[PDB]
Amino acid sequence: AVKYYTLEEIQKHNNSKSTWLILHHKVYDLTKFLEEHPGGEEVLREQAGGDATENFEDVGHSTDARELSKTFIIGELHPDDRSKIAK
Ligand code: HEM
Repeated sequence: AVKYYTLEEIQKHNNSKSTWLILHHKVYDLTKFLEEHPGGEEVLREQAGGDATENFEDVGHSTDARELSKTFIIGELHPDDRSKIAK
């Protein structure tokens, strides 16, 4: 069974103590990845707590980066919150 989180829940994880973001409806805990990310901490920091899909896609990310992202998945956006934000 898939763990869901709402937007309101995710929105709280917006700082160094706990940073989550959403990509393509998956929820990622990037708390430790922030200082590993090749693209730096501040671009993650600026989108913390919400959907970052467009920005992730707009800047481009390798296949290797997309495979790496799977390692930080902690759950999925609640179905009733999908109409807000795009997959
Ligand atoms: C869990 C999610 C993420 C993973 C694993 C990840 C991983 C990476 C990796 C491995 C690179 C090096 C280049 C590449 O392989 O394409 C990269 C570069 C970059 N990332 Fe991410 N990234 C993530 C999320 C994001 C997000 C959400 C943003 C923007 C808000 C972002 C912005 C950038 C930028 C600006 C670069 C530099 C592009 C370049 O090399 O020219 N990344 N990322």
